[PDB]
Amino acid sequence: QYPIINFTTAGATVQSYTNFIRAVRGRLTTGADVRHEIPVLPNRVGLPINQRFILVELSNHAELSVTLALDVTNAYVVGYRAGNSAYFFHPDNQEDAEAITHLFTDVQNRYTFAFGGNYDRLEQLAGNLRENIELGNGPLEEAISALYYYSTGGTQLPTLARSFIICIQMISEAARFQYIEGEMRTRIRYNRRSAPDPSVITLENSWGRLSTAIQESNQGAFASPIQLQRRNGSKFSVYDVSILIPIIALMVYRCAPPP
Repeated sequence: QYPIINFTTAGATVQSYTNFIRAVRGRLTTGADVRHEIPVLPNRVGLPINQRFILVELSNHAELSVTLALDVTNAYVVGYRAGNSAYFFHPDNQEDAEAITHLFTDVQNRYTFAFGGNYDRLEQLAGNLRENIELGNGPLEEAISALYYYSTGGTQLPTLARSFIICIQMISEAARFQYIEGEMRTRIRYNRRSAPDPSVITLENSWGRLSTAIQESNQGAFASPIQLQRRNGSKFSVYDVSILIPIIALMVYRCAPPP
């Protein structure tokens, strides 16, 4: 039985959301590997299956619940349970395929989607880009109802897909980036929904390369700058880990730390 973190969108506040994201980060990171002050997720090679996943149970105002499964090695949502069913994104390799058989083993109906959980795929299934999909407490409340009603046949795949896109950003991307967590906190604080601005999208698209650049840096200095975007869409270059310390909360393992 993997660790479970609970969050309800009903009556959510900045504080309850922050506590939630902080608990998710705390279960993702064994805290073993920090580099330039940024924790790195556990290396997949050698991590025991019994420690591979965490469970995120989400409940809403309609009193419905779904439970997402996150891979601790990269904070990826690999599937979810609703009622007496579990559903998984198509696995990226036999290793991962094997790992997931350990999830939601007590459910009656397990389906593995033929599609993976990548954004491009979800955006196609949803018929919309991330920049056109609103994020916030309302959208997350509705996403939970949509995931739940899929198990009963009342949710179409476009809606299911748009609902994954909302969950993945408000949970996994916010766990990865304090900056995205901050954008979601602001939405909650003013009870507003709005699509993510370019700064959020470009960070999301740059997690792996930021992770590598930091882990391969020379004393924190990048050999090659990485271009990110401001909230207004203009570009700016990152040359050093220092300005990312307040931005990125977790990195994926890309290389062993040097002696």
